[PDB]
Amino acid sequence: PQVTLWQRPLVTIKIGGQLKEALLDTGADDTVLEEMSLPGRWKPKMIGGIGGFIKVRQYDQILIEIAGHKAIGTVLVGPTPVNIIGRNLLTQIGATLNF
Amino acid sequence: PQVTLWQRPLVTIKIGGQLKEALLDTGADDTVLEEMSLPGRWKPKMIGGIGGFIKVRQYDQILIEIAGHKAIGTVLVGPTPVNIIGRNLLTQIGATLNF
Ligand SMILES: COc1ccc(S(=O)(=O)N(CC(C)C)C[C@@H](O)[C@H](Cc2ccc(OC)c(Cl)c2)NC(=O)O[C@H]2CO[C@H]3OCC[C@H]32)cc1
Repeated sequence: PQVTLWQRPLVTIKIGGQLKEALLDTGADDTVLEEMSLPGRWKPKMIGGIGGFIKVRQYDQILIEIAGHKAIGTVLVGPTPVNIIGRNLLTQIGATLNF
Repeated sequence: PQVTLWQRPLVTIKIGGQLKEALLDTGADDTVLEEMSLPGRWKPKMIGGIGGFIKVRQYDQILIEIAGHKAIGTVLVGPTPVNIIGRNLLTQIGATLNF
């Protein structure tokens, strides 16, 4: 779709068999989701945002369906204010900004 | 134009005659700029992201040119690593996210 920005660009995602809501976030390099259980092995990682840094669990090669589009890639899990879909997966679903 | 998300979607902006680089950010409600001295009244604000909150100065009705597209509205100024163009101004330049 063509997503306008008068409201937050929130979409439904499916991950680990669960439906969740996430923010399409062009300002994020990486995808970060709120605390949840995910199948594979994970590695401790750090990521930083506007307020500083947090500890996350890094899961590699995870399937996520984003508004009906499949991506398979790295998902970080930790204390984020909201689920955010970053460029690592936005690129997989062919997303661009235009104006 | 069509901005790719292979890299950070940075574009040139102009505010108060100053030329800067900023992120076109669908995940930001508001526009946040790196610390700079602006004249005029402002209002204290706190905004939150992945590391917690930071204190910013809120300036209203500020003119900002984004990749040659003029916009006017609220700008937040504080200790951010990067200049962030949020939805309050992205909507004014007719930006959409497409996939
Ligand atoms: C009320 O107005 C606002 C409120 C919050 C923000 S936010 O910057 O925290 N953020 C919100 C989001 C986390 C829910 C916008 C987001 O795009 C942010 C911008 C940024 C903030 C700080 C930055 O430098 C550390 C950068 Cl490069 C982008 N990106 C972000 O936190 O991304 C994380 C996940 O991927 C990595 O890549 C960039 C940072 C890491 C902006 C405006």
